[PDB]
Amino acid sequence: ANPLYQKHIISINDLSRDDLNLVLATAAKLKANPQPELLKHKVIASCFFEASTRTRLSFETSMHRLGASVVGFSDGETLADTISVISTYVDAIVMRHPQEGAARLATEFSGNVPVLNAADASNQHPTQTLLDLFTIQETQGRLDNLHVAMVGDLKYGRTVHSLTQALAKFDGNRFYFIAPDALAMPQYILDMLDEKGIAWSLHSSIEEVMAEVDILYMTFVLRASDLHNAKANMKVLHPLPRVDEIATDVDKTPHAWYFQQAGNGIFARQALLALVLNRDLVL
Amino acid sequence: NPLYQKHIISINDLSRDDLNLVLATAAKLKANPQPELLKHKVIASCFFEASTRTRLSFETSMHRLGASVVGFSDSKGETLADTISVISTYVDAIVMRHPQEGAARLATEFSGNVPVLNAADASNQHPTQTLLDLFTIQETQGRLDNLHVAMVGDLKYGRTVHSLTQALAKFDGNRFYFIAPDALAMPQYILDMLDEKGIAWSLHSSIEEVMAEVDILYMTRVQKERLDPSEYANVKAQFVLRASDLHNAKANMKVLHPLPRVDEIATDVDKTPHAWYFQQAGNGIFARQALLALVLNRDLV
Amino acid sequence: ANPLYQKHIISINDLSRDDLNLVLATAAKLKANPQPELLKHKVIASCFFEASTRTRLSFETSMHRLGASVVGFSDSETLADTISVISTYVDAIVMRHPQEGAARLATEFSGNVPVLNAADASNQHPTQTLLDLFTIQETQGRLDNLHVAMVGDLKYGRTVHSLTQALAKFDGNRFYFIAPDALAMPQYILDMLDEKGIAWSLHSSIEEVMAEVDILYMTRVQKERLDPSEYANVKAQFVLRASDLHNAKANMKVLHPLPRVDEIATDVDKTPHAWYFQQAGNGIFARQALLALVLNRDLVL
Repeated sequence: ANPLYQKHIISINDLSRDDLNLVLATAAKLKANPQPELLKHKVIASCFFEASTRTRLSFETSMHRLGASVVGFSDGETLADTISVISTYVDAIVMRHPQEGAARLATEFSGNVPVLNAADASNQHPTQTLLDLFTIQETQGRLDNLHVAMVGDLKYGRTVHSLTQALAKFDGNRFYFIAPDALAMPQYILDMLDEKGIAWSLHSSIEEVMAEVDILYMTFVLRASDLHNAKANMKVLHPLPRVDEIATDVDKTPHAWYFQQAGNGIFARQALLALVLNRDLVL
Repeated sequence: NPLYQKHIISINDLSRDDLNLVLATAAKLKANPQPELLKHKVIASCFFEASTRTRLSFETSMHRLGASVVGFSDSKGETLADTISVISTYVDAIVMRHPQEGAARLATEFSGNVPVLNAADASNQHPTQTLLDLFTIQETQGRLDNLHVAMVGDLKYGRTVHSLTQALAKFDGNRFYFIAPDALAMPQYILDMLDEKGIAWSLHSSIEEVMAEVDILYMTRVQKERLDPSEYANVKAQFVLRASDLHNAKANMKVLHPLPRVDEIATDVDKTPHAWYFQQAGNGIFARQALLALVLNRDLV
Repeated sequence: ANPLYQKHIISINDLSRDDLNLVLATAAKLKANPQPELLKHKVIASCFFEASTRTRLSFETSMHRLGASVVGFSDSETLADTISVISTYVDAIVMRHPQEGAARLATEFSGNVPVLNAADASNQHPTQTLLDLFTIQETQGRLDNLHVAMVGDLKYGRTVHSLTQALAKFDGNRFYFIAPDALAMPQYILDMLDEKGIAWSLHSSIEEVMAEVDILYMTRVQKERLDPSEYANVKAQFVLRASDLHNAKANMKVLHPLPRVDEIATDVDKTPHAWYFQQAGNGIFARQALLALVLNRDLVL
């Protein structure tokens, strides 16, 4: 069947791998052959209770690229009543809310209208994880047997958490965690990896791993000089926004891939909307 | 149609025939959507006063008819007349909600052939709110005649009750039940209008008195700032609807509420078959669609 | 294949006389024969870092009139990164930013995505100059050999600067600068005009030029920009009344970039010379023409 048809996407953990591969294949096919009229008569609510211009513009561009119309707001009465009302207007609800659990709460009152969570919180940012994995698969050719380093604040970086857990669903990956000692990756994730035969290590500098990595996911400030011995296929990724952790001289190098990654956000979210609102895989 | 390029500023600008046409068009668009009726139209959603509820509903109506939307959600030597003079050269219709009463009517004076639709939901003129109320009543009851309709809450300042009672009074055989604190009773001119047309009505102090007789239960809030705290403590639990209160309700009965609600309807009502306020809000889509369709498209489908 | 394709439009001075004539002919062609699906499947970003309901509504209506989709914000991370990201989503960026360099800077990071400036900076309001030029050409039949008076604050009115510079690219225009001495047209513009042997003169009242002018371009005088000792130099001579038009030529048109305050009395509005609202409306076709030329290589209509 189509396993995502009219399913809620509130958390990345609600997706089996089979689901992940399906979303990725649809993302790639829509990237190759766009379906600008697939959702021609659908209306989608873009409800950003908490403002986030980048993510809203990406989501809404995805909607328009699929031919859907958009109503919405950025920034009283209970959230449940707001959702109970809106779900009578629209065909899907894309929502970002400052409170964790708000998206699931909306699913309790949205009826048959799917909710897609665009939050950045701990629970999930499923479309961000999907666009990360999609960028990795596009640039490396696969999601198995990869070398992935994660740099920066790994205790509060929720996208490294989700991305590590999703990558652990594929075989033969090796992880390198480079962070100050005060902000190490949580043990529950390291234990998740330990229980599988997945190899991981800690490092205090990127120079230790620079020659072996296929993906460098940023959150020490990275300069172009540091990339002297990188693999030709190596890509620097970043969920964005960045401040200083990537210096601007990285931008002109071939390894800089954070903006292309953001651009792939369009095809991840197009794939999610298409799969959730379209029965038939006429993609 | 009789409404082509008509302004919709007040429900009173509509004859009984105009009103029947709007309601019939709403029913037709709910049953058989016309998603490209307004394909090449551009509509301005001008919310000088913010209202997420109404804007999302109105803009959804616009998109369900295939129209494009430009607009603003809130807010120099700029003037309302000049602003309308400019905007009416861009777009094919102007949907506007403005904090001053009379502003939409004033705008029709500078819009030329561009129709203006008043998007207010609660002041002295909220035509699309009354239209969606009437549409919900007719859809769930089969008619707008010979009905038992109860109005509950602050009936002195609940203006949607004022509009709804006046609209229902244009039909035959309706009977009204007014449940309010004595300081918040229906305006005298409306009761006099009901007597002047020979419409039967009665006053009551609680929902228990009438629950078994009513086909429509239209709820309103009672704000504490309307009353002495004395009276409010004394009377507050008296105008709150809970599931328990519906034990002897007629099977056909529907609970309506213009929304938003606070406490005046407990959440245990949502789960009963009589809760219909969200469906009412949803019918707002088709009332507003019907207005846009009749105002911007000449020939009927 | 057209010369503006995928070009950034940041300043009016980036366009030759021939370019302007092409843009204006395109605007006229789109006004006469609408192309509602010319930009179908295009997605355009409307980025108003600084609010401007006027210009935003005009620009976005243009986008929708050509069939484009619109994503954006009206506001009130670095700009380069913001553009680097957004230019991966959309096919063009329409931009208004309070800082003078922001639109050029964005062009450095937008890749192949064209940037169109919607600012009101010094030389950074190209679509305002384009709609001015288009309105002048439409009502007078030409952009050559005109008598053009500019009234009001010519020192800080940046759109009179743009317009004077653009008309100076045509032959035989004659200029009338009517302003307080403290707010006179800047010397560098007069020097540019002297260098192209273009004739201009200063005058103290609208009545002096009324009988000769084809265009009366009005702006407001904000007396705050003056010394109190100069308040008396701003009396009635920079405000147009209907009475003032007794000896005006039949073809004369009164223009104004808007908003207006008192410098054009409302009794001018019903006269045939009032043309500021039609001008604002022509903004649609100037902006449509720019978007069409920038986003479509082969423009067949």
